[PDB]
Amino acid sequence: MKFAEHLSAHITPEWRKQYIQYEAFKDMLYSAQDQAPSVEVTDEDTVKRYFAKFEEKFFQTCEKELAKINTFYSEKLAEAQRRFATLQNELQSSLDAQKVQHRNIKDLKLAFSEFYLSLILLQNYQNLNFTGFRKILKKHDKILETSRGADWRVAHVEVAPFYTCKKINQLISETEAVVTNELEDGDRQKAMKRLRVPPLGAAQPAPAWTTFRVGLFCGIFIVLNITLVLAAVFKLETDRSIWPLIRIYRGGFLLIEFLFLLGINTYGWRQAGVNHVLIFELNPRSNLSHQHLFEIAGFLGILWCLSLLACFFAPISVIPTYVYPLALYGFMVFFLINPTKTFYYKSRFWLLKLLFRVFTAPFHKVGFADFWLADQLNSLSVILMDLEYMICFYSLELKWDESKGLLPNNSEESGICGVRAIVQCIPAWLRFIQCLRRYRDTKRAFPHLVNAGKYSTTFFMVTFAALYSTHKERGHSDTMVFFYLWIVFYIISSCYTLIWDLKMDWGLFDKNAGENTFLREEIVYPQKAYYYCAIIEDVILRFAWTIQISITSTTLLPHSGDIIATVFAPLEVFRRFVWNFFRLENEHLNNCGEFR
Repeated sequence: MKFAEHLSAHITPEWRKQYIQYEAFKDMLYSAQDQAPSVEVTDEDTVKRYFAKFEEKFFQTCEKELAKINTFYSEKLAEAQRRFATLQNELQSSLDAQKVQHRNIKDLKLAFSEFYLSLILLQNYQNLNFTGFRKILKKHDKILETSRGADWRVAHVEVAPFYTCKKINQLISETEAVVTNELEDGDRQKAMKRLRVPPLGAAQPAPAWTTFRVGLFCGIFIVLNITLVLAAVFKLETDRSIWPLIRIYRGGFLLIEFLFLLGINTYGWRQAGVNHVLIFELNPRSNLSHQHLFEIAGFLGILWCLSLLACFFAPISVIPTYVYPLALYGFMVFFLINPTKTFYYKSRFWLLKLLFRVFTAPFHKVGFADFWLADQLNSLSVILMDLEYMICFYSLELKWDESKGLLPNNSEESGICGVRAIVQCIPAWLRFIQCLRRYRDTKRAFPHLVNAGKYSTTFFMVTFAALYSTHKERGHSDTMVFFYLWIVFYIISSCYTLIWDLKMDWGLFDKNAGENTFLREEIVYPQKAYYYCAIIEDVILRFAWTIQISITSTTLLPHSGDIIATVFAPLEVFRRFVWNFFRLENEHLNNCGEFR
Protein backbone atom coordinates (compact mmCIF):
# COMPACT_ATOMS: atom_id res chain seq x y z
CA MET A 1 0.00 0.00 0.00
CA LYS A 2 2.91 2.29 -0.86
CA PHE A 3 5.27 3.13 -3.71
CA ALA A 4 4.74 -0.25 -5.38
CA GLU A 5 1.09 0.53 -6.10
CA HIS A 6 1.87 4.24 -6.42
CA LEU A 7 4.26 3.29 -9.23
CA SER A 8 1.87 0.84 -10.87
CA ALA A 9 -0.89 3.46 -10.87
CA HIS A 10 1.27 6.40 -12.00
CA ILE A 11 3.04 4.66 -14.88
CA THR A 12 2.55 5.84 -18.43
CA PRO A 13 1.07 2.64 -19.91
CA GLU A 14 2.98 2.79 -23.20
CA TRP A 15 6.35 3.08 -21.42
CA ARG A 16 5.77 0.37 -18.79
CA LYS A 17 8.74 -1.72 -19.89
CA GLN A 18 11.15 1.19 -19.39
CA TYR A 19 10.43 1.97 -15.74
CA ILE A 20 12.37 0.99 -12.63
CA GLN A 21 10.86 -2.51 -12.13
CA TYR A 22 10.36 -2.08 -8.40
CA GLU A 23 8.71 -5.41 -7.63
CA ALA A 24 11.49 -7.46 -9.24
CA PHE A 25 14.00 -5.81 -6.90
CA LYS A 26 11.67 -6.32 -3.94
CA ASP A 27 11.26 -10.03 -4.69
CA MET A 28 15.01 -10.41 -5.21
CA LEU A 29 15.70 -8.87 -1.79
CA TYR A 30 13.08 -10.94 0.02
CA SER A 31 14.22 -14.19 -1.59
CA ALA A 32 17.85 -13.42 -0.74
CA GLN A 33 16.94 -12.76 2.89
CA ASP A 34 14.78 -15.90 2.99
CA GLN A 35 17.37 -18.39 1.72
CA ALA A 36 20.18 -16.99 3.84
CA PRO A 37 22.06 -19.75 5.71
CA SER A 38 22.36 -20.10 9.47
CA VAL A 39 24.54 -17.88 11.63
CA GLU A 40 25.95 -20.58 13.94
CA VAL A 41 25.10 -23.92 12.30
CA THR A 42 27.12 -22.72 9.29
CA ASP A 43 30.34 -20.73 8.90
CA GLU A 44 30.34 -16.96 9.22
CA ASP A 45 32.70 -16.60 6.26
CA THR A 46 30.11 -18.41 4.14
CA VAL A 47 27.43 -15.97 5.30
CA LYS A 48 29.66 -13.03 4.39
CA ARG A 49 30.34 -14.64 1.01
CA TYR A 50 26.65 -15.19 0.29
CA PHE A 51 25.74 -11.63 1.23
CA ALA A 52 28.61 -10.25 -0.87
CA LYS A 53 27.45 -12.27 -3.88
CA PHE A 54 23.90 -11.00 -3.42
CA GLU A 55 25.18 -7.43 -3.20
CA GLU A 56 27.10 -7.89 -6.44
CA LYS A 57 24.01 -9.28 -8.15
CA PHE A 58 21.79 -6.46 -6.84
CA PHE A 59 24.14 -3.73 -7.99
CA GLN A 60 24.66 -5.34 -11.39
CA THR A 61 20.92 -5.37 -12.02
CA CYS A 62 20.64 -1.82 -10.64
CA GLU A 63 23.28 -0.64 -13.12
CA LYS A 64 21.33 -2.36 -15.89
CA GLU A 65 18.14 -0.57 -14.84
CA LEU A 66 19.91 2.79 -14.70
CA ALA A 67 21.35 2.27 -18.18
CA LYS A 68 17.90 1.40 -19.54
CA ILE A 69 16.39 4.55 -18.02
CA ASN A 70 19.19 6.78 -19.32
CA THR A 71 18.84 5.38 -22.85
CA PHE A 72 15.08 5.87 -22.90
CA TYR A 73 15.28 9.39 -21.52
CA SER A 74 17.91 10.45 -24.06
CA GLU A 75 15.82 9.08 -26.92
CA LYS A 76 12.65 10.78 -25.72
CA LEU A 77 14.37 14.12 -25.09
CA ALA A 78 15.93 14.13 -28.55
CA GLU A 79 12.48 13.38 -29.97
CA ALA A 80 10.96 16.28 -28.04
CA GLN A 81 13.65 18.69 -29.25
CA ARG A 82 13.02 17.66 -32.86
CA ARG A 83 9.27 18.05 -32.35
CA PHE A 84 9.79 21.53 -30.93
CA ALA A 85 11.95 22.46 -33.91
CA THR A 86 9.34 21.36 -36.43
CA LEU A 87 6.50 22.95 -34.44
CA GLN A 88 8.30 26.29 -34.29
CA ASN A 89 8.95 26.09 -38.03
CA GLU A 90 5.26 25.36 -38.62
CA LEU A 91 4.16 28.27 -36.45
CA GLN A 92 6.64 30.60 -38.14
CA SER A 93 5.44 29.55 -41.59
CA SER A 94 1.78 29.90 -40.65
CA LEU A 95 2.24 33.30 -39.02
CA ASP A 96 4.33 34.81 -41.81
CA ALA A 97 1.90 33.40 -44.37
CA GLN A 98 -0.82 35.09 -42.32
CA LYS A 99 0.53 38.32 -43.80
CA VAL A 100 -9.05 27.84 -42.74
CA GLN A 101 -6.88 30.28 -40.85
CA HIS A 102 -9.12 29.43 -37.90
CA ARG A 103 -8.61 25.72 -38.53
CA ASN A 104 -4.86 26.29 -38.82
CA ILE A 105 -4.78 28.13 -35.50
CA LYS A 106 -6.90 25.44 -33.84
CA ASP A 107 -4.55 22.72 -35.08
CA LEU A 108 -1.54 24.70 -33.89
CA LYS A 109 -3.13 25.10 -30.45
CA LEU A 110 -3.86 21.37 -30.37
CA ALA A 111 -0.33 20.46 -31.47
CA PHE A 112 1.19 22.67 -28.78
CA SER A 113 -1.11 21.07 -26.20
CA GLU A 114 0.06 17.59 -27.18
CA PHE A 115 3.70 18.69 -27.21
CA TYR A 116 3.26 19.94 -23.65
CA LEU A 117 1.71 16.64 -22.58
CA SER A 118 4.75 14.69 -23.78
CA LEU A 119 7.05 16.99 -21.81
CA ILE A 120 4.92 16.55 -18.68
CA LEU A 121 4.96 12.77 -19.15
CA LEU A 122 8.75 12.72 -19.54
CA GLN A 123 9.10 14.87 -16.41
CA ASN A 124 6.88 12.47 -14.47
CA TYR A 125 9.00 9.61 -15.82
CA GLN A 126 12.14 11.24 -14.43
CA ASN A 127 10.49 11.90 -11.06
CA LEU A 128 9.09 8.39 -10.62
CA ASN A 129 12.33 6.73 -11.66
CA PHE A 130 14.34 8.77 -9.18
CA THR A 131 11.93 8.15 -6.32
CA GLY A 132 11.87 4.43 -7.12
CA PHE A 133 15.65 4.31 -6.99
CA ARG A 134 15.71 5.99 -3.58
CA LYS A 135 13.00 3.77 -2.10
CA ILE A 136 14.54 0.53 -3.31
CA LEU A 137 18.05 1.45 -2.18
CA LYS A 138 16.52 2.39 1.17
CA LYS A 139 14.89 -1.05 1.35
CA HIS A 140 18.24 -2.62 0.47
CA ASP A 141 19.97 -0.72 3.26
CA LYS A 142 17.24 -1.68 5.72
CA ILE A 143 17.07 -5.38 4.82
CA LEU A 144 20.83 -6.00 4.74
CA GLU A 145 21.76 -3.53 7.53
CA THR A 146 24.32 -1.85 5.30
CA SER A 147 25.11 1.56 3.81
CA ARG A 148 26.06 0.55 0.27
CA GLY A 149 22.57 1.48 -0.93
CA ALA A 150 22.85 5.19 -0.18
CA ASP A 151 26.49 5.09 -1.30
CA TRP A 152 25.47 3.74 -4.70
CA ARG A 153 22.63 6.27 -4.81
CA VAL A 154 24.84 9.31 -4.25
CA ALA A 155 27.58 7.93 -6.48
CA HIS A 156 25.58 6.81 -9.53
CA VAL A 157 21.93 7.91 -9.53
CA GLU A 158 22.50 11.61 -8.95
CA VAL A 159 25.06 11.98 -11.73
CA ALA A 160 23.00 10.14 -14.32
CA PRO A 161 21.98 12.17 -17.39
CA PHE A 162 18.32 11.80 -16.52
CA TYR A 163 18.27 13.40 -13.06
CA THR A 164 20.83 16.13 -13.84
CA CYS A 165 19.31 17.13 -17.21
CA LYS A 166 17.41 20.37 -16.66
CA LYS A 167 16.48 20.50 -20.34
CA ILE A 168 12.82 19.47 -20.14
CA ASN A 169 12.08 22.39 -17.82
CA GLN A 170 13.61 24.85 -20.28
CA LEU A 171 11.50 23.28 -23.02
CA ILE A 172 8.37 23.70 -20.91
CA SER A 173 9.11 27.36 -20.18
CA GLU A 174 9.86 27.96 -23.86
CA THR A 175 6.63 26.25 -24.94
CA GLU A 176 4.63 28.34 -22.48
CA ALA A 177 6.29 31.49 -23.79
CA VAL A 178 5.44 30.51 -27.37
CA VAL A 179 1.81 29.64 -26.66
CA THR A 180 1.30 32.82 -24.63
CA ASN A 181 3.07 35.35 -26.84
CA GLU A 182 2.34 34.09 -30.35
CA LEU A 183 -1.00 32.30 -29.97
CA GLU A 184 -2.91 34.25 -27.30
CA ASP A 185 -1.65 37.87 -27.46
CA GLY A 186 -0.61 37.85 -23.85
CA ASP A 187 -3.19 36.30 -21.52
CA ARG A 188 -1.04 33.63 -19.90
CA GLN A 189 -4.01 32.51 -17.80
CA LYS A 190 -5.84 31.34 -20.92
CA ALA A 191 -2.70 29.68 -22.29
CA MET A 192 -1.98 27.78 -19.08
CA LYS A 193 -5.61 26.69 -18.77
CA ARG A 194 -5.21 25.03 -22.16
CA LEU A 195 -1.76 23.63 -21.38
CA ARG A 196 -2.07 22.44 -17.77
CA VAL A 197 -2.05 18.66 -17.32
CA PRO A 198 -4.31 17.31 -14.54
CA PRO A 199 -3.27 14.13 -12.73
CA LEU A 200 -4.37 11.61 -15.34
CA GLY A 201 -4.75 7.89 -15.86
CA ALA A 202 -5.68 5.71 -12.92
CA ALA A 203 -4.21 8.51 -10.78
CA GLN A 204 -7.45 10.36 -10.17
CA PRO A 205 -10.33 9.43 -7.87
CA ALA A 206 -13.77 10.43 -9.06
CA PRO A 207 -15.57 13.15 -7.09
CA ALA A 208 -17.47 11.87 -4.09
CA TRP A 209 -20.68 13.35 -5.48
CA THR A 210 -20.42 11.35 -8.70
CA THR A 211 -19.95 8.11 -6.75
CA PHE A 212 -22.86 9.04 -4.48
CA ARG A 213 -25.05 9.66 -7.53
CA VAL A 214 -23.97 6.31 -8.97
CA GLY A 215 -24.95 4.60 -5.73
CA LEU A 216 -28.21 6.55 -5.50
CA PHE A 217 -29.30 5.78 -9.05
CA CYS A 218 -28.33 2.13 -8.54
CA GLY A 219 -30.43 1.69 -5.39
CA ILE A 220 -33.49 3.32 -6.92
CA PHE A 221 -33.01 1.12 -9.98
CA ILE A 222 -32.74 -2.02 -7.83
CA VAL A 223 -35.87 -1.29 -5.81
CA LEU A 224 -37.82 -0.30 -8.92
CA ASN A 225 -36.81 -3.59 -10.56
CA ILE A 226 -38.06 -5.53 -7.54
CA THR A 227 -41.27 -3.50 -7.76
CA LEU A 228 -41.58 -4.22 -11.49
CA VAL A 229 -41.26 -7.96 -10.87
CA LEU A 230 -43.86 -7.80 -8.09
CA ALA A 231 -46.24 -5.69 -10.20
CA ALA A 232 -45.82 -8.07 -13.12
CA VAL A 233 -46.70 -11.06 -10.97
CA PHE A 234 -49.60 -9.48 -9.10
CA LYS A 235 -51.00 -6.63 -11.27
CA LEU A 236 -51.07 -7.44 -15.02
CA GLU A 237 -54.43 -8.50 -16.42
CA THR A 238 -54.31 -12.07 -17.69
CA ASP A 239 -56.18 -11.39 -20.90
CA ARG A 240 -54.03 -8.98 -22.95
CA SER A 241 -50.97 -9.24 -25.20
CA ILE A 242 -48.13 -7.96 -23.21
CA TRP A 243 -45.86 -8.58 -26.19
CA PRO A 244 -46.12 -5.09 -27.75
CA LEU A 245 -45.06 -3.68 -24.38
CA ILE A 246 -42.10 -6.07 -24.17
CA ARG A 247 -41.01 -5.16 -27.69
CA ILE A 248 -41.31 -1.43 -27.01
CA TYR A 249 -39.41 -1.51 -23.72
CA ARG A 250 -36.77 -3.95 -24.98
CA GLY A 251 -34.60 -1.40 -26.79
CA GLY A 252 -34.36 0.90 -23.80
CA PHE A 253 -33.20 -1.96 -21.59
CA LEU A 254 -30.53 -2.89 -24.13
CA LEU A 255 -29.34 0.73 -24.14
CA ILE A 256 -29.13 0.78 -20.33
CA GLU A 257 -27.23 -2.50 -20.31
CA PHE A 258 -24.89 -1.25 -23.02
CA LEU A 259 -24.07 1.87 -21.03
CA PHE A 260 -23.48 -0.16 -17.85
CA LEU A 261 -21.18 -2.58 -19.66
CA LEU A 262 -19.41 0.35 -21.33
CA GLY A 263 -18.73 1.76 -17.89
CA ILE A 264 -17.28 -1.59 -16.85
CA ASN A 265 -15.23 -1.57 -20.06
CA THR A 266 -13.85 1.87 -19.23
CA TYR A 267 -12.94 0.69 -15.73
CA GLY A 268 -11.12 -2.32 -17.12
CA TRP A 269 -9.30 -0.21 -19.70
CA ARG A 270 -8.25 2.36 -17.10
CA GLN A 271 -7.08 -0.31 -14.67
CA ALA A 272 -5.24 -2.68 -17.01
CA GLY A 273 -3.51 0.27 -18.69
CA VAL A 274 -4.98 0.17 -22.19
CA ASN A 275 -5.74 3.87 -22.59
CA HIS A 276 -8.87 4.36 -24.66
CA VAL A 277 -8.04 8.08 -24.54
CA LEU A 278 -5.26 7.89 -27.12
CA ILE A 279 -7.15 5.39 -29.28
CA PHE A 280 -10.49 7.23 -29.31
CA GLU A 281 -8.78 10.63 -29.82
CA LEU A 282 -10.16 12.06 -26.59
CA ASN A 283 -8.26 14.86 -24.94
CA PRO A 284 -6.25 13.55 -21.97
CA ARG A 285 -7.18 16.39 -19.62
CA SER A 286 -10.93 15.67 -19.64
CA ASN A 287 -12.43 12.19 -20.08
CA LEU A 288 -15.46 10.35 -18.77
CA SER A 289 -14.54 7.84 -16.11
CA HIS A 290 -16.52 4.67 -15.46
CA GLN A 291 -18.45 6.57 -12.78
CA HIS A 292 -19.97 8.97 -15.31
CA LEU A 293 -21.07 6.12 -17.58
CA PHE A 294 -22.56 4.32 -14.57
CA GLU A 295 -24.40 7.50 -13.59
CA ILE A 296 -25.82 8.06 -17.09
CA ALA A 297 -26.90 4.42 -17.28
CA GLY A 298 -28.50 4.58 -13.84
CA PHE A 299 -30.47 7.71 -14.65
CA LEU A 300 -31.74 6.32 -17.94
CA GLY A 301 -32.64 3.03 -16.26
CA ILE A 302 -34.52 4.89 -13.54
CA LEU A 303 -36.58 6.55 -16.25
CA TRP A 304 -37.08 3.18 -17.97
CA CYS A 305 -38.41 1.51 -14.82
CA LEU A 306 -40.61 4.52 -14.04
CA SER A 307 -42.22 4.36 -17.48
CA LEU A 308 -42.71 0.60 -17.19
CA LEU A 309 -44.27 0.98 -13.73
CA ALA A 310 -46.60 3.67 -15.04
CA CYS A 311 -47.58 1.24 -17.80
CA PHE A 312 -48.33 -1.52 -15.28
CA PHE A 313 -50.09 0.61 -12.67
CA ALA A 314 -51.66 3.32 -14.87
CA PRO A 315 -51.29 5.99 -12.16
CA ILE A 316 -53.55 8.74 -13.52
CA SER A 317 -56.61 7.96 -15.61
CA VAL A 318 -56.66 10.99 -17.92
CA ILE A 319 -53.54 10.09 -19.94
CA PRO A 320 -53.55 6.74 -21.79
CA THR A 321 -50.72 4.31 -21.21
CA TYR A 322 -49.01 4.73 -24.58
CA VAL A 323 -47.77 8.19 -23.56
CA TYR A 324 -45.28 6.64 -21.12
CA PRO A 325 -43.08 4.89 -23.74
CA LEU A 326 -43.33 7.95 -25.97
CA ALA A 327 -42.35 10.16 -23.03
CA LEU A 328 -39.43 7.91 -22.08
CA TYR A 329 -37.92 7.83 -25.56
CA GLY A 330 -38.63 11.51 -26.18
CA PHE A 331 -36.74 12.39 -23.01
CA MET A 332 -33.92 10.05 -24.05
CA VAL A 333 -33.70 11.94 -27.35
CA PHE A 334 -33.94 15.33 -25.63
CA PHE A 335 -31.13 14.31 -23.29
CA LEU A 336 -28.85 13.51 -26.22
CA ILE A 337 -29.71 16.54 -28.36
CA ASN A 338 -29.80 18.98 -25.41
CA PRO A 339 -28.63 22.22 -27.07
CA THR A 340 -27.73 23.86 -23.76
CA LYS A 341 -24.35 23.41 -22.06
CA THR A 342 -25.55 21.11 -19.26
CA PHE A 343 -25.64 17.40 -18.40
CA TYR A 344 -22.52 16.08 -20.13
CA TYR A 345 -22.49 18.50 -23.05
CA LYS A 346 -19.00 17.73 -24.37
CA SER A 347 -19.63 13.98 -24.26
CA ARG A 348 -23.08 14.16 -25.85
CA PHE A 349 -21.91 16.42 -28.65
CA TRP A 350 -18.81 14.33 -29.34
CA LEU A 351 -21.21 11.39 -29.60
CA LEU A 352 -23.51 13.34 -31.93
CA LYS A 353 -20.61 14.37 -34.17
CA LEU A 354 -19.60 10.71 -34.25
CA LEU A 355 -23.13 9.57 -35.09
CA PHE A 356 -23.27 12.05 -37.96
CA ARG A 357 -19.92 10.68 -39.12
CA VAL A 358 -20.98 7.03 -38.95
CA PHE A 359 -24.50 7.40 -40.41
CA THR A 360 -23.08 9.36 -43.37
CA ALA A 361 -19.88 7.44 -43.69
CA PRO A 362 -18.64 6.85 -47.19
CA PHE A 363 -17.58 10.50 -47.08
CA HIS A 364 -15.71 10.87 -43.78
CA LYS A 365 -12.31 9.26 -43.26
CA VAL A 366 -12.63 6.42 -40.77
CA GLY A 367 -10.97 6.73 -37.38
CA PHE A 368 -11.17 4.38 -34.45
CA ALA A 369 -14.21 6.04 -32.88
CA ASP A 370 -16.08 5.96 -36.19
CA PHE A 371 -15.29 2.19 -36.39
CA TRP A 372 -16.07 1.27 -32.75
CA LEU A 373 -19.48 2.95 -32.80
CA ALA A 374 -20.34 1.35 -36.05
CA ASP A 375 -19.28 -2.00 -34.61
CA GLN A 376 -21.25 -1.39 -31.41
CA LEU A 377 -24.35 -0.73 -33.52
CA ASN A 378 -24.24 -4.36 -34.66
CA SER A 379 -24.99 -5.44 -31.10
CA LEU A 380 -27.50 -2.62 -30.59
CA SER A 381 -29.41 -3.62 -33.71
CA VAL A 382 -32.47 -4.72 -31.74
CA ILE A 383 -32.81 -1.07 -30.71
CA LEU A 384 -33.38 -0.07 -34.33
CA MET A 385 -35.86 -2.92 -34.78
CA ASP A 386 -37.60 -1.73 -31.61
CA LEU A 387 -37.79 1.80 -33.00
CA GLU A 388 -39.25 0.51 -36.26
CA TYR A 389 -41.75 -1.61 -34.33
CA MET A 390 -42.74 1.36 -32.19
CA ILE A 391 -43.34 3.51 -35.26
CA CYS A 392 -45.30 0.76 -37.03
CA PHE A 393 -47.35 -0.01 -33.91
CA TYR A 394 -48.25 3.61 -33.24
CA SER A 395 -49.05 4.31 -36.89
CA LEU A 396 -51.00 1.18 -37.81
CA GLU A 397 -52.07 -0.83 -34.76
CA LEU A 398 -52.72 1.54 -31.86
CA LYS A 399 -56.38 2.38 -31.34
CA TRP A 400 -55.84 5.86 -29.84
CA ASP A 401 -59.54 5.70 -28.95
CA GLU A 402 -59.14 3.74 -25.73
CA SER A 403 -56.91 4.44 -22.76
CA LYS A 404 -55.86 0.79 -22.73
CA GLY A 405 -53.29 1.19 -25.47
CA LEU A 406 -50.10 -0.88 -25.73
CA LEU A 407 -52.01 -3.86 -24.31
CA PRO A 408 -54.75 -4.89 -26.78
CA ASN A 409 -57.18 -7.74 -26.28
CA ASN A 410 -56.50 -9.85 -29.38
CA SER A 411 -55.46 -8.78 -32.91
CA GLU A 412 -52.37 -9.04 -35.10
CA GLU A 413 -50.88 -8.16 -38.49
CA SER A 414 -49.06 -9.72 -41.48
CA GLY A 415 -46.10 -10.91 -39.48
CA ILE A 416 -45.49 -8.56 -36.55
CA CYS A 417 -46.16 -4.83 -36.35
CA GLY A 418 -39.64 -6.02 -45.90
CA VAL A 419 -38.50 -3.00 -43.86
CA ARG A 420 -37.74 -5.13 -40.85
CA ALA A 421 -34.74 -6.62 -42.64
CA ILE A 422 -33.28 -3.42 -44.13
CA VAL A 423 -33.31 -2.04 -40.57
CA GLN A 424 -31.29 -5.10 -39.46
CA CYS A 425 -28.59 -4.70 -42.01
CA ILE A 426 -28.38 -0.92 -41.56
CA PRO A 427 -25.34 -1.21 -39.21
CA ALA A 428 -23.77 -3.97 -41.29
CA TRP A 429 -24.18 -1.59 -44.23
CA LEU A 430 -22.51 1.24 -42.33
CA ARG A 431 -19.53 -0.95 -41.46
CA PHE A 432 -19.36 -2.33 -45.01
CA ILE A 433 -19.20 1.14 -46.53
CA GLN A 434 -16.66 2.21 -43.90
CA CYS A 435 -14.37 -0.71 -44.72
CA LEU A 436 -14.70 0.12 -48.42
CA ARG A 437 -13.72 3.73 -47.69
CA ARG A 438 -10.75 2.49 -45.66
CA TYR A 439 -9.63 0.33 -48.58
CA ARG A 440 -9.96 3.28 -50.95
CA ASP A 441 -7.96 5.39 -48.50
CA THR A 442 -5.09 3.07 -47.61
CA LYS A 443 -5.09 0.92 -50.78
CA ARG A 444 -4.28 -2.11 -48.61
CA ALA A 445 -6.68 -4.81 -49.72
CA PHE A 446 -6.19 -7.42 -46.98
CA PRO A 447 -7.55 -5.91 -43.73
CA HIS A 448 -10.24 -3.88 -45.46
CA LEU A 449 -11.67 -5.89 -48.38
CA VAL A 450 -11.67 -8.83 -46.07
CA ASN A 451 -13.76 -7.50 -43.16
CA ALA A 452 -16.02 -6.09 -45.88
CA GLY A 453 -17.22 -9.57 -46.80
CA LYS A 454 -17.68 -10.11 -43.07
CA TYR A 455 -20.79 -7.93 -43.30
CA SER A 456 -21.81 -9.03 -46.79
CA THR A 457 -22.33 -12.40 -45.13
CA THR A 458 -24.84 -10.75 -42.78
CA PHE A 459 -26.47 -9.16 -45.84
CA PHE A 460 -26.86 -12.54 -47.53
CA MET A 461 -28.06 -14.24 -44.34
CA VAL A 462 -30.84 -11.71 -43.77
CA THR A 463 -31.81 -11.73 -47.45
CA PHE A 464 -32.10 -15.51 -47.66
CA ALA A 465 -33.84 -15.76 -44.29
CA ALA A 466 -36.47 -13.29 -45.49
CA LEU A 467 -36.82 -15.07 -48.84
CA TYR A 468 -37.28 -18.50 -47.25
CA SER A 469 -39.69 -17.00 -44.72
CA THR A 470 -41.94 -15.47 -47.36
CA HIS A 471 -41.75 -18.59 -49.52
CA LYS A 472 -42.71 -20.94 -46.69
CA GLU A 473 -45.45 -18.53 -45.61
CA ARG A 474 -47.16 -18.57 -49.00
CA GLY A 475 -46.47 -22.29 -49.40
CA HIS A 476 -44.23 -22.43 -52.45
CA SER A 477 -42.00 -25.18 -53.86
CA ASP A 478 -38.58 -23.51 -54.09
CA THR A 479 -38.61 -23.10 -50.29
CA MET A 480 -36.16 -25.94 -49.56
CA VAL A 481 -33.41 -24.55 -51.80
CA PHE A 482 -33.68 -21.38 -49.81
CA PHE A 483 -33.55 -23.14 -46.45
CA TYR A 484 -30.26 -24.78 -47.40
CA LEU A 485 -28.98 -21.43 -48.68
CA TRP A 486 -29.89 -19.77 -45.39
CA ILE A 487 -28.23 -22.51 -43.35
CA VAL A 488 -25.06 -22.33 -45.43
CA PHE A 489 -24.88 -18.57 -45.05
CA TYR A 490 -25.59 -18.86 -41.33
CA ILE A 491 -22.62 -21.20 -40.97
CA ILE A 492 -20.46 -18.99 -43.20
CA SER A 493 -21.32 -15.81 -41.30
CA SER A 494 -20.85 -17.37 -37.86
CA CYS A 495 -17.44 -18.78 -38.76
CA TYR A 496 -16.41 -15.59 -40.59
CA THR A 497 -17.23 -13.33 -37.65
CA LEU A 498 -15.84 -15.87 -35.18
CA ILE A 499 -12.47 -16.17 -36.92
CA TRP A 500 -12.19 -12.40 -37.25
CA ASP A 501 -13.03 -11.87 -33.58
CA LEU A 502 -10.26 -14.15 -32.35
CA LYS A 503 -7.62 -13.71 -35.04
CA MET A 504 -7.28 -10.03 -35.97
CA ASP A 505 -9.67 -8.32 -33.58
CA TRP A 506 -8.24 -9.85 -30.40
CA GLY A 507 -4.84 -10.88 -31.74
CA LEU A 508 -5.10 -14.30 -30.10
CA PHE A 509 -3.82 -17.50 -31.74
CA ASP A 510 -0.51 -16.08 -32.94
CA LYS A 511 2.64 -18.04 -33.65
CA ASN A 512 4.64 -16.22 -30.94
CA ALA A 513 2.30 -17.07 -28.07
CA GLY A 514 5.08 -18.43 -25.89
CA GLU A 515 4.03 -19.58 -22.43
CA ASN A 516 0.64 -17.85 -22.78
CA THR A 517 -0.77 -20.84 -24.63
CA PHE A 518 -3.24 -19.93 -27.40
CA LEU A 519 -2.86 -16.24 -26.47
CA ARG A 520 -0.78 -13.28 -27.58
CA GLU A 521 2.89 -12.72 -26.80
CA GLU A 522 2.09 -10.03 -24.23
CA ILE A 523 -1.20 -10.03 -22.33
CA VAL A 524 -2.43 -6.99 -20.43
CA TYR A 525 -5.29 -8.34 -18.33
CA PRO A 526 -3.98 -10.13 -15.23
CA GLN A 527 -5.58 -13.57 -15.28
CA LYS A 528 -5.09 -16.04 -18.10
CA ALA A 529 -8.50 -17.56 -17.36
CA TYR A 530 -10.10 -14.33 -18.55
CA TYR A 531 -8.90 -14.97 -22.10
CA TYR A 532 -9.93 -18.63 -22.31
CA CYS A 533 -13.35 -17.95 -20.81
CA ALA A 534 -13.72 -15.06 -23.26
CA ILE A 535 -12.88 -17.36 -26.17
CA ILE A 536 -15.45 -19.93 -25.07
CA GLU A 537 -18.12 -17.31 -24.38
CA ASP A 538 -17.58 -15.67 -27.76
CA VAL A 539 -17.82 -19.03 -29.51
CA ILE A 540 -21.13 -19.68 -27.75
CA LEU A 541 -22.57 -16.18 -28.11
CA ARG A 542 -21.43 -15.52 -31.68
CA PHE A 543 -23.44 -18.48 -32.95
CA ALA A 544 -26.48 -17.36 -30.96
CA TRP A 545 -26.40 -13.94 -32.60
CA THR A 546 -26.86 -14.93 -36.23
CA ILE A 547 -29.77 -17.11 -35.11
CA GLN A 548 -31.41 -14.05 -33.55
CA ILE A 549 -30.79 -11.98 -36.69
CA SER A 550 -32.34 -14.76 -38.77
CA ILE A 551 -35.36 -15.11 -36.47
CA THR A 552 -35.94 -11.39 -35.95
CA SER A 553 -36.12 -10.78 -39.72
CA THR A 554 -38.58 -13.56 -40.54
CA THR A 555 -42.02 -14.93 -39.76
CA LEU A 556 -41.01 -18.43 -38.62
CA LEU A 557 -41.43 -19.44 -34.98
CA PRO A 558 -44.02 -16.75 -34.17
CA HIS A 559 -44.48 -17.65 -30.50
CA SER A 560 -40.91 -18.64 -29.61
CA GLY A 561 -39.11 -16.13 -31.82
CA ASP A 562 -39.91 -13.27 -29.46
CA ILE A 563 -38.73 -15.16 -26.38
CA ILE A 564 -35.61 -16.11 -28.33
CA ALA A 565 -34.89 -12.49 -29.24
CA THR A 566 -35.62 -11.23 -25.72
CA VAL A 567 -33.23 -13.75 -24.18
CA PHE A 568 -30.50 -13.38 -26.81
CA ALA A 569 -30.35 -9.59 -27.19
CA PRO A 570 -28.78 -8.85 -23.77
CA LEU A 571 -26.52 -11.83 -24.39
CA GLU A 572 -25.35 -10.13 -27.59
CA VAL A 573 -24.77 -6.87 -25.71
CA PHE A 574 -22.69 -8.87 -23.22
CA ARG A 575 -20.79 -10.37 -26.15
CA ARG A 576 -19.97 -6.88 -27.41
CA PHE A 577 -18.93 -5.94 -23.87
CA VAL A 578 -16.47 -8.84 -23.84
CA TRP A 579 -15.25 -8.02 -27.36
CA ASN A 580 -14.47 -4.41 -26.43
CA PHE A 581 -11.85 -5.44 -23.84
CA PHE A 582 -9.69 -7.47 -26.19
CA ARG A 583 -10.17 -5.24 -29.22
CA LEU A 584 -8.92 -2.28 -27.19
CA GLU A 585 -6.08 -4.36 -25.74
CA ASN A 586 -4.91 -5.42 -29.19
CA GLU A 587 -4.98 -1.91 -30.50
CA HIS A 588 -2.70 -0.58 -27.77
CA LEU A 589 -0.33 -3.55 -28.15
CA ASN A 590 -0.32 -3.78 -32.00
CA ASN A 591 -2.01 -1.50 -34.44
CA CYS A 592 -4.64 -4.10 -35.47
CA GLY A 593 -6.55 -1.67 -37.67
CA GLU A 594 -3.70 0.47 -38.86
CA PHE A 595 -5.16 3.61 -37.34
CA ARG A 596 -2.26 5.78 -36.09
